[PDB]
Amino acid sequence: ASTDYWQNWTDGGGIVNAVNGSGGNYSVNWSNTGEFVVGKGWTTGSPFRTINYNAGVWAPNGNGYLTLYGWTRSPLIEYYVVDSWGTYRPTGTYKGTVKSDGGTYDIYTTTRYNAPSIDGDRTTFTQYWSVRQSKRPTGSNATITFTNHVNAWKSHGMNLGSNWAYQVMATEGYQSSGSSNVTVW
Ligand SMILES: *[C@H]1OC[C@@H](O[C@@H]2OC[C@@H](O)[C@H](O)[C@H]2O)[C@H](O)[C@H]1F
Repeated sequence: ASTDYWQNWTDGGGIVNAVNGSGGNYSVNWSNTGEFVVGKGWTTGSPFRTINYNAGVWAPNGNGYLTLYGWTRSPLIEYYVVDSWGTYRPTGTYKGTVKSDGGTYDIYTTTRYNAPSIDGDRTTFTQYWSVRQSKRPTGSNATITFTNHVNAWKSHGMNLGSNWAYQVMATEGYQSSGSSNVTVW
């Protein structure tokens, strides 16, 4: 599928050189950053979407995530399906696990306080995560069958909102440097 949304958000810290590439392709080259999230995908997310990507470069130097990323409203929820990471593997309150696309992912909830969101600069909101139990190899085509994650989240009382906001395949970083290159479809 063609992507129609370009995500390029930095909290202003350090350098985030994000290149909006041909089609579904993008790169990020980052240096000593605050928090940032860059990626490609769709203006309207869906729990029924299938997301494919190929990460031709995955070279974080420190804390970075290669991750499906998006939001809902009613309620406001920032969510992740993390397939690979740098030095830090993101964890939180353990809920259970889900098998999807040849991987097994731990399921977590965390909360952010006084943090940027789609609806304000100082917001408190829940985060939902599926984090793969081992890093997914990169450089071959990969698929995130997101309905498998949504259903698993539901089966643990993690209910997404009714009003879907954007949904991308992202590189997110904090307090780190590195390079990524990702094609999404
Ligand atoms: C999850 O990722 C980073 C940040 O989300 C951003 O909030 C500001 C909004 O304009 C952007 O669209 C988001 O990427 C959020 O604080 C963090 F929890």
